[PDB]
Amino acid sequence: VQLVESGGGLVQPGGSLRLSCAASGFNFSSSYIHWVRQAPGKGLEWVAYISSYSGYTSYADSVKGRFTISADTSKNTAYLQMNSLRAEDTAVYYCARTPWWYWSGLDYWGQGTLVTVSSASTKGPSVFPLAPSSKSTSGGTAALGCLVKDYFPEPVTVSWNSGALTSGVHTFPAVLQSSGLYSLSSVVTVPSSSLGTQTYICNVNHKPSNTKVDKKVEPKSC
Amino acid sequence: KIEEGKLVIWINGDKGYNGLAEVGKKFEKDTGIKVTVEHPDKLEEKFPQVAATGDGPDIIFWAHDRFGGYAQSGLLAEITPDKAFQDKLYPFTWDAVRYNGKLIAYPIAVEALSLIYNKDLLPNPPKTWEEIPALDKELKAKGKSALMFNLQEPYFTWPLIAADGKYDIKDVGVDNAGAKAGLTFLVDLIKNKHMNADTDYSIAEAAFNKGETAMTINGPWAWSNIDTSKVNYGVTVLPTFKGQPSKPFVGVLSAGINAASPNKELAKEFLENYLLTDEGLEAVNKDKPLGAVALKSYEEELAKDPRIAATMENAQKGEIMPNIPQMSAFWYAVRTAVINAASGRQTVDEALKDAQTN
Amino acid sequence: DIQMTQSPSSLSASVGDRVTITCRASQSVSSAVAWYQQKPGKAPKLLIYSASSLYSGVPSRFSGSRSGTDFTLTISSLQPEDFATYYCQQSSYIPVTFGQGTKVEIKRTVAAPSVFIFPPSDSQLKSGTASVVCLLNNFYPREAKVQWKVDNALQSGNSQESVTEQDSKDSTYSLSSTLTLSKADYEKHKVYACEVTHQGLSSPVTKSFNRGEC
Ligand SMILES: OC[C@H]1O[C@H](O[C@H]2[C@H](O)[C@@H](O)[C@@H](O)O[C@@H]2CO)[C@H](O)[C@@H](O)[C@@H]1O
Repeated sequence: VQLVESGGGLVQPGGSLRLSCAASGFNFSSSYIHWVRQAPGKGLEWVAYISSYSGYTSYADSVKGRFTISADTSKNTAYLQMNSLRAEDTAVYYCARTPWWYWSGLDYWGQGTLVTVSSASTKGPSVFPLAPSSKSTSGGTAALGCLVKDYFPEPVTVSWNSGALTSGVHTFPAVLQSSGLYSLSSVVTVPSSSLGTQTYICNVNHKPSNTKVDKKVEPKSC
Repeated sequence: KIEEGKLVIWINGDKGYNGLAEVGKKFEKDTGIKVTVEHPDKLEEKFPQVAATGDGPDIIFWAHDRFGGYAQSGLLAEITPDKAFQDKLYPFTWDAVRYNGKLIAYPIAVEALSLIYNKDLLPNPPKTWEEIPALDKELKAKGKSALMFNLQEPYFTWPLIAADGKYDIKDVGVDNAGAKAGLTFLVDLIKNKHMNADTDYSIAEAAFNKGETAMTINGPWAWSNIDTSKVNYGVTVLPTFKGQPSKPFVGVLSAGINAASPNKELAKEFLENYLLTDEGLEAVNKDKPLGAVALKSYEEELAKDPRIAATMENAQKGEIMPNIPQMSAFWYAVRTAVINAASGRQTVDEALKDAQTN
Repeated sequence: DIQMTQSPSSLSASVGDRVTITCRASQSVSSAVAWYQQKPGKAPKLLIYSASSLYSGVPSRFSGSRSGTDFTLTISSLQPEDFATYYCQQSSYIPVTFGQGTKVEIKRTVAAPSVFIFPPSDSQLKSGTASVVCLLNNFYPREAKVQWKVDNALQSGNSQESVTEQDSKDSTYSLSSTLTLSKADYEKHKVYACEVTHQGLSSPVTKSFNRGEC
């Protein structure tokens, strides 16, 4: 069972995007497809639904006249065509379904796709090491990291040693700088005695710019 | 021709036609307008015959699946409930009665088949279809049988046929291997003398209500004759087949207005302001239960009855009926296939191939 | 349009506590109310439908109930993994509407942060900017206060911070703070310091480096 969204991403304001939701593993022809959106740090907002059974569609007041919901039962795919896009429409967009029967909830949900509405250009991050202190405590724990600075739009992913190091990892939420570019940090704590002897590499991916960087993090030399 | 200044209503003989008549009497006691409720035989085949030349009742009740064919032939008036009336029903129920984007009937209630069982013969009903032969052998040794249900109407056999899982029957999708598996199981129940190919609605009802069979398969309308019978009964989830839930085709009992009726405004008043109210539906429901009613205010009450919770459980596992104009052909092809396989006139494979052809 | 109001908007409760979130419908919806749990970064997951039906597979510590127009989600015994935002939703009317969400965090004993400062890398300065980073690792409660000092002068307006979601096993937070300056401004000063104030610390802790020292 799955709902797979596609088609999101950076769009200019006043512009347009078509979101797809490809379904499988349930009866699409008698389900209702809903689009529910979530703006950064805010709650869920239901925007539109369509009955596969009858073709009936309806809309939240906030999107009426700009968004069109549709569905092609023959490819089990539903759509949300978004026109005259605004800053207020920036959100992760989820497709979700309900079955035919009126007492159900939204049982199946898509992974969400991020729609960003702004004029800014796509920019890959720079990646700098946060190097472990030369004063790291003997027989103690050390911290190290990478700072993933000045990218747009979200998101960025960070792994350590290609996914093999997960324990003690914290990747922080990005903050939006006054420049309009995001910055984030990811850190991990390791034993101090392993700084001479183990390798720690941060693996940063920014899909929107097709940036992938691997950065070895080590104590600074004098 | 249809008489002006009165209402004629057709509803099926298994539904609460006396209770509906009482709603007719309230209508008349306060408008002067006489309401006649009839339940003719094969009403669902007569209505398109008589309506085509402008005859028939002003209002017809049936499950929604036949309404598409009627709307396509121009036999149904588009109904005009205002946005506020529509908000009195669960929003999804309106979809069962939309045809080409137009509203062509009022939804009344969601009906799904359940397993009904005699708690004194069978305190723990079987979880699976497969175990029914062994249960029947046990019960036969005491002069009883495990299960009797109407084998003449494909509505009652569909949940089994549909359970497991180009091979369309009249443009309805069917899992070929799954329909073969279900229908073979049903043919084997008959060959092995656990059920009889000739059992129909009356025979199965009389056997259950007389305590001769431990289980039947029926809808909510059936419960009031069981209440009268004093059988200590329960309503429960249908058995599974090949580990999968039985999947009934679910009908929404709906009320359409004849396109040729000179009483469209009166019918609308009767439906919106007399029937689709707590008082109206309660009248029909005390005669024969409706199932899960579309009217939010009244369904809110009924939904605590465990019989209705069972009805809802079986509905969640089944599939709303399509309302494509082919549905009448679809049911007839299934009916023919089940009867010919069950009697042994044809094999399962031959019967299913015939249903899938043209 | 129907408004669904959840109370409270936020709550803190210990593992093993019984938790109640209530939702009041703007006009009368019928038992047509579902509850969802949403982890941050993720799709909401259905918990309860038709007000009191437990969705298949959901742990039986979750239950739903109704009293007139008040809907109640109960977690009978709160688990460290239950931190999330919970949402009620009505489907008696179109437009479908969601409550505003109730944020549940796990209450636990006080835990002090461990503090780390990082100077800007050489590669960064090489481009015109200097970001200095202060890490507070694994603390509770969430309210930690970071104060940057540059040659002992208080800083204001030139730093930003963010906090992780609560850890699923030990229920702690971590916090990162970035002080951002021009390479030119960074080079006018010697001592860079981050001072951390928090319930678990009996007095503020300061980590610092001297620019260009090792
Ligand atoms: O058997 C095919 C028949 O099935 C359904 O009819 C049901 C009806 O929905 C119930 O209300 C109750 O009357 O039993 C009937 C089964 O005898 C379809 O709705 C009908 O069109 C179809 O012919």
